[PDB]
Amino acid sequence: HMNIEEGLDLSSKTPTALVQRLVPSVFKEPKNILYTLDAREMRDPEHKTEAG
Amino acid sequence: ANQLAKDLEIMFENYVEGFEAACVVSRNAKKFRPGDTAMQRAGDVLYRPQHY
Repeated sequence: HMNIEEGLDLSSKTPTALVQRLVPSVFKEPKNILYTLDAREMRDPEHKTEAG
Repeated sequence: ANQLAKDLEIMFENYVEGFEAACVVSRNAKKFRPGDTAMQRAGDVLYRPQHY
């Protein structure tokens, strides 16, 4: 973005400073789900299938 | 005498007879495979009917 300046002679005027603004974009902490099945519970495959 | 080198001759593929539990009541008992997914769903208890 720029300043406007007025008149024909600008020798008294500060030129516009170019400012190279930057927008950050960042990952969150990863989101997870945890469950467990014991070696008895794993005998029924619907537990893994439905929990997945 | 003429002082030959001695060696250890170990036959690692051959075993002395050792000891064994006879297992004969288990050998003569009835054996049953009730089904693993079903026993999990049943909570590791099974029922069978007696005669009228």
